Amino acid sequence: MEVLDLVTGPDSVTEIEAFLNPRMGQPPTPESLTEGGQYYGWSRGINLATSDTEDSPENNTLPTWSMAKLQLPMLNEDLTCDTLQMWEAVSVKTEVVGSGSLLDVHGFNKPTDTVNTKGISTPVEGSQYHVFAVGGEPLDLQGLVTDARTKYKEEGVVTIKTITKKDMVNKDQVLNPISKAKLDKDGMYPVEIWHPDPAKNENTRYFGNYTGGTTTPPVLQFTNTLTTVLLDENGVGPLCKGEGLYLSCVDIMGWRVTRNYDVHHWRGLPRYFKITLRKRWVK
Amino acid sequence: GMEVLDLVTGPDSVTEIEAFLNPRMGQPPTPESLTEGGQYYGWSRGINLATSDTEDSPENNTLPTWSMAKLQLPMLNTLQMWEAVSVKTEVVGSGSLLDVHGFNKPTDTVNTKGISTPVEGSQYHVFAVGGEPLDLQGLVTDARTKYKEEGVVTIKTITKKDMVNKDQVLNPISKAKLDKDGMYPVEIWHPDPAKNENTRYFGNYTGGTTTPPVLQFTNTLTTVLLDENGVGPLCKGEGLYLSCVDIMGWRVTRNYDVHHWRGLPRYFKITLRKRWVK
Amino acid sequence: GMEVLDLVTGPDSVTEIEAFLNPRMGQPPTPESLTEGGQYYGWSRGINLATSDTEDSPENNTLPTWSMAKLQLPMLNTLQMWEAVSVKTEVVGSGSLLDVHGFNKPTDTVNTKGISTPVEGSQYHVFAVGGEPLDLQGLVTDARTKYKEEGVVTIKTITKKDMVNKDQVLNPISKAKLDKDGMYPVEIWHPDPAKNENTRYFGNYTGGTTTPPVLQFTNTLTTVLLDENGVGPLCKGEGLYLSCVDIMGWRVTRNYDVHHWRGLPRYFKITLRKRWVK
Amino acid sequence: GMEVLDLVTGPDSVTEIEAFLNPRMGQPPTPESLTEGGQYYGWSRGINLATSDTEDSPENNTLPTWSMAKLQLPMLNTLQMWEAVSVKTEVVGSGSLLDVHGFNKPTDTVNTKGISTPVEGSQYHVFAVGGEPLDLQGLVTDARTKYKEEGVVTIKTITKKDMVNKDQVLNPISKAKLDKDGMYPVEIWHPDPAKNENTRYFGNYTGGTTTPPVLQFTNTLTTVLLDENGVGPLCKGEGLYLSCVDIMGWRVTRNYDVHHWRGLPRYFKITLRKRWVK
Amino acid sequence: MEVLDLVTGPDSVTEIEAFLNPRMGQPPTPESLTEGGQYYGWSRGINLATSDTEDSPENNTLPTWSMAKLQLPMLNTLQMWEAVSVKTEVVGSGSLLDVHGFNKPTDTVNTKGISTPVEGSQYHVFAVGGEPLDLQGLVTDARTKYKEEGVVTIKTITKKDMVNKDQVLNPISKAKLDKDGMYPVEIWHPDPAKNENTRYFGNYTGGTTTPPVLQFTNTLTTVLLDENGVGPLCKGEGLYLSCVDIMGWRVTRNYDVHHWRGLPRYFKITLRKRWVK
Ligand SMILES: CC(=O)N[C@@H]1[C@@H](O[C@@H]2O[C@H](CO)[C@H](O)[C@H](O[C@]3(C(=O)O)C[C@H](O)[C@@H](NC(C)=O)[C@H]([C@H](O)[C@H](O)CO)O3)[C@H]2O)[C@H](O)[C@@H](CO)O[C@H]1O
Ligand SMILES: CC(=O)N[C@@H]1[C@@H](O[C@@H]2O[C@H](CO)[C@H](O)[C@H](O[C@]3(C(=O)O)C[C@H](O)[C@@H](NC(C)=O)[C@H]([C@H](O)[C@H](O)CO)O3)[C@H]2O)[C@H](O)[C@@H](CO)O[C@H]1O
Ligand SMILES: CC(=O)N[C@@H]1[C@@H](O[C@@H]2O[C@H](CO)[C@H](O)[C@H](O[C@]3(C(=O)O)C[C@H](O)[C@@H](NC(C)=O)[C@H]([C@H](O)[C@H](O)CO)O3)[C@H]2O)[C@H](O)[C@@H](CO)O[C@H]1O
Ligand SMILES: CC(=O)N[C@H]1[C@H]([C@H](O)[C@H](O)CO)O[C@@](O[C@@H]2[C@@H](O)[C@H](O)O[C@H](CO)[C@@H]2O)(C(=O)O)C[C@@H]1O
Ligand SMILES: CC(=O)N[C@H]1[C@H]([C@H](O)[C@H](O)CO)O[C@@](O[C@@H]2[C@@H](O)[C@H](O)O[C@H](CO)[C@@H]2O)(C(=O)O)C[C@@H]1O
Repeated sequence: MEVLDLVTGPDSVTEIEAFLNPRMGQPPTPESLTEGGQYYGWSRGINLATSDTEDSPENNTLPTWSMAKLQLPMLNEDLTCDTLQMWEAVSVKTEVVGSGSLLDVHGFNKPTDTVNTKGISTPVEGSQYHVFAVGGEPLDLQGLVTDARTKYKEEGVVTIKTITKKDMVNKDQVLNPISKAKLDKDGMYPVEIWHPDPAKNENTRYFGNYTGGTTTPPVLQFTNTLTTVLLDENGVGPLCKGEGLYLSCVDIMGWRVTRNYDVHHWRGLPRYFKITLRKRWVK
Repeated sequence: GMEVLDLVTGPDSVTEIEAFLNPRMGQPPTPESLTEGGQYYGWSRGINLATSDTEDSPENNTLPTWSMAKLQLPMLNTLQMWEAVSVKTEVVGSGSLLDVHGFNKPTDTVNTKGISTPVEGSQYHVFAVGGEPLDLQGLVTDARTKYKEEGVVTIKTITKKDMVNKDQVLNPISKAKLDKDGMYPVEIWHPDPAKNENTRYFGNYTGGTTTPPVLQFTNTLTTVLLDENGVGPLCKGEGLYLSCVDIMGWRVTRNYDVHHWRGLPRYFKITLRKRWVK
Repeated sequence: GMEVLDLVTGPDSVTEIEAFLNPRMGQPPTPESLTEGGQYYGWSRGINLATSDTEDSPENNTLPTWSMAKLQLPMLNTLQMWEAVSVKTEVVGSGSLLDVHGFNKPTDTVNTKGISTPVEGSQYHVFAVGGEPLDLQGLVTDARTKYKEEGVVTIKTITKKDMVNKDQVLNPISKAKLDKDGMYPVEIWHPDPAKNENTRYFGNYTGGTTTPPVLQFTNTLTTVLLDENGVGPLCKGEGLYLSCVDIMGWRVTRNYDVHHWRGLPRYFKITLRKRWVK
Repeated sequence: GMEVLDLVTGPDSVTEIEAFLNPRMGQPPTPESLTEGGQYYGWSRGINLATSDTEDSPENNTLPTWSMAKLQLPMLNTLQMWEAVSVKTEVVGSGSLLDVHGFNKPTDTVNTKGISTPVEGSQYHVFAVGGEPLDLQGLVTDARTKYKEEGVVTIKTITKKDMVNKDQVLNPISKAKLDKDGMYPVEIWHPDPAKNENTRYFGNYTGGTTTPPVLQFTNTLTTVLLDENGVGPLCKGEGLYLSCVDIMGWRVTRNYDVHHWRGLPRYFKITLRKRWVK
Repeated sequence: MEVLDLVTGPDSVTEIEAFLNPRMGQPPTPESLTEGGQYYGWSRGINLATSDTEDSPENNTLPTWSMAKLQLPMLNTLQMWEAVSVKTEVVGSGSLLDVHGFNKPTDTVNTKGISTPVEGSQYHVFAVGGEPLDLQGLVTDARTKYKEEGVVTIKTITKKDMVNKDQVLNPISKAKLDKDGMYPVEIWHPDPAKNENTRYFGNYTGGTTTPPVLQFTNTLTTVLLDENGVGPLCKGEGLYLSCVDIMGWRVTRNYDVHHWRGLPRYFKITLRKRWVK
């Protein structure tokens, strides 16, 4: 596809906005705060392997990618025309919202004074993972796991086996080019399995960062003044195939730890996107 | 006026205004008495914990809230509006955290020796300048938290209904405006990125329980408030809104590790210019 | 006086001055004897703790204070004034903190072995250059602190009244000028961002109890002192004021974990030019 | 290709090539079986310790080695040479470290509860792109270390003599070239700054035992390979050499705290252009 | 003194490279790996004060400055060599990934885990100049009893015991870095009041278990030109290189004895001829 001039005139530039809620493990329903809804925004209690050969994590303990497909206004009455128009994503203002909520240290988590069961309710700490992507097609994913022996459920999550129809091999602990997918569904692709594929994603921009550890302080910045440029080295942004715009993210802040056997629950926060798009002539 | 035209020139077309906003960590400014509660001013009262998974009832004086002030600008009225161009802002008093001679939990607890443990832990710094109140989006750790009905503005104050599970993520129904000082808890109310077209805000968060506080201060740094089109916040009816919160962490007492939030005041010096509008 | 005109040119229109400011951590320069107290020079004396929630009286020699110097510039005299354009400044001696062979609390307390624990903890670095004394704003951890009435300048020295609860936040009445070396405690007195129009200051704070100290030093870094209008500090009566504090942390003794503050000296090389004024 | 001339223009004068290099932490790619050792691929085998000050014999499968690949470029032949202009490189799979549901040493060892401790500790990230093998300089912690003679390339492999005490600092005799994947230990062999005129390398090291691993990844970052004269690596005989190591830290088992190194693969996309040379 | 135009023509630019090995305490000889050579690149075991008034560190426990004076091509309106830029790198941080030795183990309860890697206080300084690096003395404790022979200390220069002012800035306590492996880094610091003809760059990170951090690349150039566009000028065609690169300590299994670790530093200096008057 040959990229030409920018389209000018009325309605040649648009802005669209969306929020993507986190997918930490507990689904949005049931809504009742006594039936599981109290865990929404969190995972359920992380369950551990029982031996070196028996690692069966429950689906509601595994954070998954958030995604949304936004439909843009149709540009072309006739797709057989020599020159067409496409929506081009120029820039995005993105923000992770709600870090202030982590200042709640008055709850019933493991307390900081364990002798007297006093102090404060230990705040969310530990491993953090923040990735976002904006593209004109689904985010391309590359599988890679800690342990190819992990017995993921066959129903309820998309894993390497879901794609290949075969058990994971040892190569899946490093880069196995066979283990590929596309982020085409919200709350289904575990982030411990599926990574942005650097060998593809020519029409997507992604930005990720990881900080590990168990008690690591979470850090976050937020402003409405920061614009992320989406143009490539040739001045071209993601081009929206069939007017579809794909937003993908995950924003893990760490864990809270309960007073019962140090059970951990992942915490995620929602992410806002405001994308500026312009019309581009293409051949 | 929504259409922004040329900058106004001539006598008194530019103005500077300055203000300090004191922190609102939980203890109110009065009683002033250093025996009857005033000794906690600049701090929260001792943080009280939930008694079970379903019983979390924090006291109002344990919850840091947003600071805000609405400043009146010179009378003006093709109309003119005041436009905020830039701000010099500074959090004052970090040197006071070098007081390690007090009666906090000591660093050597066996012998009651060492130094008085200085302020440490979770830190939160946000400031905003706009031409209308800061737009707020509610999001909480726990939708079951039983906040007081009087003395604080919470999600239930706005919706007239109990919080729902969606309030633990982004629920577009849970919105407010920062229109009162010392009333909106920072654990509930966040800058709304979907609004605030006429406000600039800047925030950062560092968590943990014993994290060293970090702060820089200088009178040489200017924050530009102009947007991508070169236009700053425009002051509706000549009102300028300043908002902030500056939490440095907690001190911990010698009695059951009781934690008190510490906040510090923020200085603002805002430069404004008159703008023609239609 | 107030109107700033062109730069002066010709013979001796530019000058450079250099000075070092030694730290003022609590022990004075005298007595010099290494067995009568002089061995603590560059350090505070042992930090003394409050005996109750209402009895906190730190000794003056345990409180770090601001360093300052007023330097006389060449005589002058429309009128001319000296203008400070830039400064090269450096904190010297961080390599001395690599002495881990002393008699501090050892890293293996089971066998009393390992190394002598190096200086760690809270760090505070501020410097200023101006044409008049640094303007100070008081703010304390605890308005009940019983600072000594002799040998130190505190809020009560200025107001002639006991501190009030507002002194734990921003109280505009509690102001002073840094006009004496080794007299203004850094846990009380902060650069005032509401004044200091003729001074530039730069500060940073890192808290905690065991935080690793960090420092960079080079002779290749120039700090520009010109304001947004291209005008540096103007030296009133040909006096240049240098102010600083550079706290590296504490060392800890083998006797009940007694802490001593450590400070380091700061070098200043200021470039000045003559300015025509009206 | 000593004298560098103009860039070649016209059809097929620019090319891009991509490759991934898998880590070489110690366990080879085969046997593939997940019950015969294949379950350790991407990791080292369990690190074995010295039995005394004079007996340090690490097993080859416990020692991370350099990854490398030689890529063949399009045939070319005033001659032409391929010139590497820039590279986009990324370390893939940091999200996999969010698996804390396995059978590692648990976070609560008192009750054997909590989560499976994630990978932590020392991290080492180096990559290089050149027109010939990466030049290596030997330097070790301990010249007395008894490395295996077969299966690894060590200083003794090169010199045919035991290591000397100078091998613990810079000994210019101890040099090699990175000409084989999975053979040169990263604890022995470092990029040689005195050579590598036709290679660019970029390395960083973070030590410690429980240090949190940190990684950024994006497809938007380009690394320029051009030198100060605007010339990138020139590919001798149309061969492009890629080299790397990406150690994330260790996992720790529930059996005597046995540590296993973890490595991650690195992606490279190199842009190359034809250059006239004489 | 008066700096004129750059010199043009054949051989008007030159490049010199050198490596400076660390001077952590154990000298290069004896070379034998059973007679002390096994500590080369390290200090010997740090020895502690026995009282508040008795602190006597052994010379081989004290890291000292590395330095080299390099001879430049003969020259002689006169000409001088001018140092324009330097590429510098600390080599061997990968060696700190050896956690298979006999250090204090990470699991001390069972004596298992890994051999604890080098951690703690780190100090990285380098300098390039046309004369010896000017040094300013400043110590933790003016009562420290350094050896009179084998190290250059404040007493070596002044001929008198240290005074309390030596714990802060005492202008009397000055020296020049004119010898390799002799000037303790805990005593001697770059003097910001001198060094008009040298550029130096230093950083310090303290603590006892702090993770060491290091970056290395052959793509980074440090400019040596001052604010007027003039680099260090080499007096008598001598170029001075100075450095120290301390990575932390290793800790043994015997009473937590600490040994400092240093790494070597590479320098590649670009110089040009300058007309001077
Ligand atoms: C209810 C029960 O026992 N269910 C069994 C399953 O165990 C549950 O598995 C999930 C993961 O799928 C979690 O680990 C559960 O732990 C929690 C949870 O619900 O998330 C952790 C919470 O911190 C805890 N809440 C409180 C307030 O203590 C919560 C409660 O204890 C229970 O929800 C109350 O009933 O538990 C864990 O319970 C198990 O996966 C399944 C398969 O064998 O068998 C179920 O019976
Ligand atoms: C005085 C009292 O017991 N009041 C009861 C309430 O308890 C108080 O609740 C507040 C929060 O609203 C704080 O947790 C109080 O703790 C402190 C405080 O006043 O902030 C913590 C201080 O560190 C402590 N100071 C010292 C020097 O010890 C202080 C004192 O102990 C008391 O203030 C002295 O009276 O307490 C806490 O006391 C409780 O919320 C209420 C139940 O509805 O009942 C009140 O009677
Ligand atoms: C000498 C004495 O006991 N004086 C009493 C005062 O106590 C002193 O107060 C100062 C603060 O003003 C310090 O805390 C002193 O602690 C030190 C010191 O001199 O700094 C701490 C040193 O680490 C310690 N040095 C050694 C090597 O042990 C030092 C020595 O113990 C003494 O200096 C030797 O005499 O002490 C502290 O001693 C006190 O303020 C006053 C009121 O009660 O009464 C004084 O008599
Ligand atoms: C699941 C488990 O315990 N895995 C161990 C593994 C097994 O104990 C063993 O392979 C079963 O036969 O042992 C590991 O440690 C190795 C030693 O057993 C071997 O002697 O030497 C190896 C180094 O060459 C290594 O130290 C292993 O196989 O890697 C450690 C592992 O956690
Ligand atoms: C392998 C080992 O234990 N190495 C020790 C070493 C030996 O104990 C000793 O050299 C063999 O006799 O001792 C070291 O400690 C030294 C002291 O023994 C010596 O008295 O003084 C030295 C300082 O000048 C040093 O402290 C050593 O030789 O460095 C420590 C080493 O780990």
